[PDB]
Amino acid sequence: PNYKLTYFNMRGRAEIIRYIFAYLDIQYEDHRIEQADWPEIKSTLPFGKIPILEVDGLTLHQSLAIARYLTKNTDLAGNTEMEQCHVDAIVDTLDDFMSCFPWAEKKQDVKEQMFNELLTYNAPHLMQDLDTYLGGREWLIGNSVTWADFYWEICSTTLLVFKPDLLDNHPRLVTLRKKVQAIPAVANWIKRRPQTKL
Amino acid sequence: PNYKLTYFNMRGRAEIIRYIFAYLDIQYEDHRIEQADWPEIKSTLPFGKIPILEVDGLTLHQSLAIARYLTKNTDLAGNTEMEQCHVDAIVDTLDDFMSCFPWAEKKQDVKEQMFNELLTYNAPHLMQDLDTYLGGREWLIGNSVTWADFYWEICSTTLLVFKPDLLDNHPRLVTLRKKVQAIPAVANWIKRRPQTKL
Ligand SMILES: N[C@@H](CCC(=O)N[C@@H](CS)C(=O)NCC(=O)O)C(=O)O
Ligand SMILES: N[C@@H](CCC(=O)N[C@@H](CS)C(=O)NCC(=O)O)C(=O)O
Ligand SMILES: c1ccc(-c2cc(-c3cc[nH]n3)on2)cc1
Ligand SMILES: c1ccc(-c2cc(-c3cc[nH]n3)on2)cc1
Repeated sequence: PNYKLTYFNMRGRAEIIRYIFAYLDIQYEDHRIEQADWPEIKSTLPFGKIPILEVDGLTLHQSLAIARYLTKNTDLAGNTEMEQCHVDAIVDTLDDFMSCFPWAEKKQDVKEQMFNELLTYNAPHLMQDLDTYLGGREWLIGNSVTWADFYWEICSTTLLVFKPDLLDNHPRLVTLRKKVQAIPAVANWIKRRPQTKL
Repeated sequence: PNYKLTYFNMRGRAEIIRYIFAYLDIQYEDHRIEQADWPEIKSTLPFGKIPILEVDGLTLHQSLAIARYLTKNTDLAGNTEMEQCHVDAIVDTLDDFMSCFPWAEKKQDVKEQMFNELLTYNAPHLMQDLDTYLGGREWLIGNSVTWADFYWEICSTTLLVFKPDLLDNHPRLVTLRKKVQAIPAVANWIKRRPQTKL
């Protein structure tokens, strides 16, 4: 099929889809929009949010819903029904935290204060829960890479921009990130992608 | 398998799971806890949050991850991969909205004001989006019921507690609520479930 991903010039919520496309060696158009053109585009969308993915003229929305669509019946999904459940739960746990940030807040002082709070007060507990959960496994779920591992590397990348010391007490989580980054198709993408703060 | 669902005595985030069990005619234990027992149970949970589902002694977390797990390989999931993407996207859209509400706000005036704001601006906006997305079609996705329709009925039921006229201008969304409620397994459940505000 012919793929067109539309999002802002950011890793943000589209990056998961971009890692999946890279790892699965699928070609697509990486369409990035400027903020000023967002109002026009937004007004033409059923739910007025991005990312969206067009597949042969059919518009799909919701970043995680798209990621599950693309990973279904590939080695990136869980190896069993229950593993699939753990993949989705780790993703959801990560998403629940990232969703707390007021990404679109216009008042800068209120925005950074909110960011500071979540990063200082909430992030360290997620890291603990994640670390303990990882236990002695090589990957978050089962015996091989899943898109939950990709989501972890993506989310932590952004958390580290704001809070570089986040993983100082979590070498096992630092190792997980490196393992994802060392995957040749993901490594190539990380190397090739437009460098953005977020 | 033996299934044990644990959550508060409330519809809340466990309800979608309860609807699915009912529809699929899968027997389970509906374990409802009290406040006083929360700290002890919480400490035992990897991510310290409920609902949790124990399957043959194996713990699963994240309500939507669980819901998707239970609907796997059934007509409730969406019949084809692409329709599954849409079921997932609608669920996510609804969950994104419900998450805006300060459910745990202890200052009654702030809670009243935020709810009213959300129900004055954001809710009417979403309802218009969902209404045009549903169109004159029977169900949200495809031509048979999915857990996205269940989730709409569930989410709207809780919103109707705070804005009883929320759907007065959306007869098509009321009709969808009625179609869901009237599914025999669902009608049965609604009648015998414990009565709670939320
Ligand atoms: N849960 C949704 C969130 C989508 C979302 O809120 N996207 C933001 C950008 S990351 C957006 O469209 N913001 C512009 C706006 O809300 O008008 C998803 O994962 O796709
Ligand atoms: N997104 C998660 C939310 C889990 C969650 O926040 N659970 C709440 C109850 S609705 C909870 O355990 N809060 C009390 C606490 O964290 O101590 C899900 O759908 O399962
Ligand atoms: C999960 C992963 C990433 C993100 C995210 C959202 C944004 C953003 C910035 C301006 N607008 N939106 O940046 N990162 C949100 C959830
Ligand atoms: C979807 C459906 C329902 C809910 C929800 C969460 C709550 C709640 C009340 C006190 N604490 N939490 O009530 N309803 C959230 C998302």
